[PDB]
Amino acid sequence: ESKLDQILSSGELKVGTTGDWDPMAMKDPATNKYKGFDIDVMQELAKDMGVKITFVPTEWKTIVSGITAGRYDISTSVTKTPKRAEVAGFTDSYYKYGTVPLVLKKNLKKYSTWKSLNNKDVTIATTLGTSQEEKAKEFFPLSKLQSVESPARDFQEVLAGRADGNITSSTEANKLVVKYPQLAIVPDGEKNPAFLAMMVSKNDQVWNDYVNEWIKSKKSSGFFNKLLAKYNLKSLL
Repeated sequence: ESKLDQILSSGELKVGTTGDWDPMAMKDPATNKYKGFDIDVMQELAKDMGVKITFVPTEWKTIVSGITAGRYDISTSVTKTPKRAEVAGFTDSYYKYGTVPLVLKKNLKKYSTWKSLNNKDVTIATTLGTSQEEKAKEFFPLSKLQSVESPARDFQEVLAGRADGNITSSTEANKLVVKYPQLAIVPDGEKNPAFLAMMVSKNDQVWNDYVNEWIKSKKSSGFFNKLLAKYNLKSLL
């Protein structure tokens, strides 16, 4: 009666997801169906296990507690953090991201490094009161901050010329440079590397191990490379 055996014996995998993250897990507002990277991962897992999926909705503020309370067997992707790992189990990670700077292309050679952006002659846009803004103060302590109030977005300041650069996740940046092809990522590496993984209960260790082995097998078979590419996701190495 391991959680693994429970899933297998009942024919049912319960998956917690927020359904609000393009392209990882999106609930289509019309069809009610889920789609996205994580959904594909889960549908592959369930297929391989011979079980059906029950999607359990959750929100960002509650997705951790839903694991800990046993509302679902596994979550879709979330950032692995130490404080979460105190209360929830994580699978192996299959996507790595970090924080990167965006500038206008016209300014890419001028602002080719993190150091170039930490200067009293540089303006960094941020969103007031966010953790991202605290990070900007850490990375660019000499720079002027153009701190805009939500829901104004940092990157719009850069597009407008009211700031020289902003910072965001590589994930979001990779979307942004497609949507706004006047933007570029500063090619000087990523800060604060972080990992996406699935949560499982800390009490469901065999299930954790099962999923870890499955992920390793899917890495080797090229399944995750396929999916990454399908969603234009560029995992850091």
